[PDB]
Amino acid sequence: QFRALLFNVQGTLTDFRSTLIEHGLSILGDRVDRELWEELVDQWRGCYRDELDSLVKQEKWRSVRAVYRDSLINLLAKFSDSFCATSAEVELLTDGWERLRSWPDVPSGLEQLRSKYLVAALTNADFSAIVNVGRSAKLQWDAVLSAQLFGAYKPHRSTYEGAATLLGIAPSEILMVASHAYDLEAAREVGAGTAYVRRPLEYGPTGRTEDVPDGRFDFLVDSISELADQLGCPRLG
Amino acid sequence: QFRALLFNVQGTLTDFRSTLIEHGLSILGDRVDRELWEELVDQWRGCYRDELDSLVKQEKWRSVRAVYRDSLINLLAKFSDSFCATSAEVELLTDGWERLRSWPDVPSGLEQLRSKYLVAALTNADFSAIVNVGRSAKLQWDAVLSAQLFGAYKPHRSTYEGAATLLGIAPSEILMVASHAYDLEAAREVGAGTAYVRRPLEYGPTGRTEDVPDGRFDFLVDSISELADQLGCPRLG
Repeated sequence: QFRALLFNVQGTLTDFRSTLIEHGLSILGDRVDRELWEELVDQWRGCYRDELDSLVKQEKWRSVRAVYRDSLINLLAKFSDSFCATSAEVELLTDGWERLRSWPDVPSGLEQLRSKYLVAALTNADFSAIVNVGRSAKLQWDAVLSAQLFGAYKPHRSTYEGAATLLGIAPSEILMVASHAYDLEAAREVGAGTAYVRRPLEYGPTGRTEDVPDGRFDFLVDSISELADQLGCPRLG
Repeated sequence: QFRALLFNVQGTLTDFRSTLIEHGLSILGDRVDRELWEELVDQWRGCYRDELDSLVKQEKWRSVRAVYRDSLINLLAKFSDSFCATSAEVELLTDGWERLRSWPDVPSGLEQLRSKYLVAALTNADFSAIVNVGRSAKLQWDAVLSAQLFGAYKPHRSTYEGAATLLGIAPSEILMVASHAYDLEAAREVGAGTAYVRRPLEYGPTGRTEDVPDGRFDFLVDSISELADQLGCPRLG
């Protein structure tokens, strides 16, 4: 049925929240309490989503590192009574989004899939960021694709179409994998299969995750290894 | 000194001549003698180089699969008194360029390099072809880049520049690796370091390879593992 799996990376494969919480506390030290920094990180992810939503509607693209940097500067101003950061620290903090750690199932899940399928990233992050995340999150791909290559963010149909034509594969032979329904719904409109990965801690222990019923998408799993099993991939030794 | 190594793939890392000789003999069987098919393969590689040279001068890009297909059709006509192929076999034969095998040093050499450096392909082959070659040649990369992404073939400066800006790395911190001097000279003009890999069998046992003296490029090696040693990469177990 499928020749390749195409992955949403941030959140789907990476625990960005834990990464940015620990990264920020490492840089800022005793000047901020953990509970306060956690709140900023949650608003930071929200600002990122709000900006990409706005740029998608305007059919525009800009550097996602810049999106993260600009939203951090705005949030630092909002939190300025509580703590401060230097310009140098703004850059170091923004780097956290290029140091994401993976969920524990992900490296072995990707390896298991590759016995039968090509695996590729299709991320909204800049190309340089996802290459760096491959090292921090221990991701090995057949190909790395970024919104930067297409001048458009997911869910714009040109991202999925361009991924298909670059890979030389029909959309019906691509399985889109994500912990976000918006991405799967958009891939399905281009012709791709859909696999939803539940990430109940993506927004934290007291966080808010989507509710996806069985049957909405082609697969509904709790880990990448489970998806590999359901696709008939033999287990690793 | 360097953050990433950027690789010429066909020839530099892959024995395309042996691949296409055995691939063609597998498809065509007893209808062609090995010595005759070898001659076609050598002319086929030459036709590919002649066409890319022509397209570079015209500042044009087209599918490299189409370049290989069109040149094969021309050569089949030239050799038509000796043997024939069907349209279906033209496609199967053209597929050989996406099934290239690596030189024996290459998979472990790339793995050794990755302890210290990002490694990426920068190939003139289409994106889909180099993804397929990663499986046949056992190549694992941090990123895959193709002339198709830039609408221009190497040696056009926009390929090296675009690779640098996509990776987020200064050209002076990129080491270009190739068994072809034209590619290294062009990368050097953009600011990259240069590593020449001798491949004395690239054009066959009685084949013609360049003569490169010590000092022309930053490194001059006989294998990727040797390059890794010279870059201070610890050996594999």
